[PDB]
Amino acid sequence: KETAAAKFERQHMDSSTSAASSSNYCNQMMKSRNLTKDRCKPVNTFVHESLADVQAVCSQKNVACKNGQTNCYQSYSTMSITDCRETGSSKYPNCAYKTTQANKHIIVACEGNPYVPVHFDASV
Ligand SMILES: [Cl-]
Ligand SMILES: [Cl-]
Ligand SMILES: [Cl-]
Ligand code: NA
Repeated sequence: KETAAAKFERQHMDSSTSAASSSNYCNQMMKSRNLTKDRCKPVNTFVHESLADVQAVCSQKNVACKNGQTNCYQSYSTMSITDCRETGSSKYPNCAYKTTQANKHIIVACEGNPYVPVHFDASV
């Protein structure tokens, strides 16, 4: 049974690459992180920075989350991210994703001790 912090890592961290360099990145990564197992997760973002740099966002700019909670933080700097979004022709079990690489600020919700990211709110 996964902790919230571990689930964030599995769903959103890809430090091994600096950026998505292929249109098939999302297809491969959504599968290998087990996000297509029982359903196609419709949207997911991967962050290509070190785990320490992402954890550090919990000490950056405190902002409201989309749901109105106040434990969200926006990174001071932009970060390399990949947005993965199901295509209109995607349907389980043959999940298919569009890969969009960008450099944006990330907004995460933080919780716990240590205070670490548990939810990916948005990128700007
Ligand atoms: Cl897993
Ligand atoms: Cl996401
Ligand atoms: Cl402030
Ligand atoms: Na946790």
